[PDB]
Amino acid sequence: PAGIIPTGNVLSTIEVCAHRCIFDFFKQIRSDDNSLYSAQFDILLGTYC
Amino acid sequence: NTLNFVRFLELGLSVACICTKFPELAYVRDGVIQFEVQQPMIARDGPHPVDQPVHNYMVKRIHKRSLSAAFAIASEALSLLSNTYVDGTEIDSSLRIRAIQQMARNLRTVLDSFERGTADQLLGVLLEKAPPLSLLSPINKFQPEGH
Amino acid sequence: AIQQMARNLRTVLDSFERGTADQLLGVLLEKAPPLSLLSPINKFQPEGH
Amino acid sequence: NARVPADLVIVGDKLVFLEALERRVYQATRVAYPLIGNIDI
Amino acid sequence: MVLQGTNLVTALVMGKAVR
Repeated sequence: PAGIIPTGNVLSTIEVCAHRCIFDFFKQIRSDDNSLYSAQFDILLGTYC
Repeated sequence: NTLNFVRFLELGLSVACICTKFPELAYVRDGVIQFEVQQPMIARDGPHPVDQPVHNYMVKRIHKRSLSAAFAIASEALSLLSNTYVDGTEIDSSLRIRAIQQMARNLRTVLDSFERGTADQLLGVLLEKAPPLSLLSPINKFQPEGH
Repeated sequence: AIQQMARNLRTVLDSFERGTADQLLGVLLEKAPPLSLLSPINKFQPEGH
Repeated sequence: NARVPADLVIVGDKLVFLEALERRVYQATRVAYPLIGNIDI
Repeated sequence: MVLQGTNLVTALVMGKAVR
C-alpha cells in the first residue's frame, strides 16, 4: 500500500482467496489494519572520501 | 532558590559533536554512512613483489537511543484546573494561581533536564567508545603498518 | 571507469617520487660505516700504514 | 629557487637539514621504514 | 534538514532515502 495512481483498472471482480496458489505474496486485511499505516524508511547520511 | 539554566552549546564539551535536527527520526530503520579511502604506494626493485595501489570502502551505521523525563500533577491541581468544583470566589483563585505556579516552575526544570542530560549522554557514549591509552599508544607505535 | 583510471594513475605516478627517497636511504645505509669505528680510525692514526 | 617548509639545525659549525620523514613517506603504505634495523649479539 | 519532494516520494514508495 503506497498510494500510487493505479496503472490499470482490474476487471472480473471474482473471489481471489480461492486462487491464491498463483502470486508470490498474498495478504487480506479484514477491514483495516495498522500495518498499512507504517512508513519505516531507510536513510543514507552522506558519504566521505 | 533560583536554579540556573544550562544550554548545551555553552559547555565546552559541545566541540566534540556535530548536532543536527531531524524531525522524522522515529521512522529511520538503519541509517548508513559511507567511506571510501585510498592509500599511497612506493616503488621498489629487487626480490620484492611489485605492488598496486589499494582502495578501502568502509560503511558504518547509526545507533539509536532515547531520553525520558517525568512530570507530576497532584489530584487537587487537576480539580482546580478543570474548574469542575469552582465556587467563583476570591479564595480559590489564589489556590488556582498557586497550582499554576507549581506547574510552570515544574515544567521549566523538566524542559531544562533534556539540555542538562544531552551532555550526560555524550559522556556516556564517549566513554563506551574510548579504548584505554595504555593499549592504544604502543599499538599505534610499535607496528608500522600491520599484518 | 575513467575516474577510477585517473585516481589510480595519479598514485602510480606519485609512487616514483615517493620511492626515490627510499632508494637514497637504502644506498646511504649500505654505504655508511659505523660511527664507533670511523671516529677512532680518523683520529688515532695520523696518516696510515 | 623556491620556498620550502623544513626545519634546519646548527651543529658544531655546520648547518644541516634534520629530517624525520615518516609521515610524508612510508605512511599507510605496506613498506617497512628503514633506520629500524636490527642487530645480533 | 528534512525530507521533501523527490526524497519524500522515494522514501514512501521505495523505502530508501539519501541526504
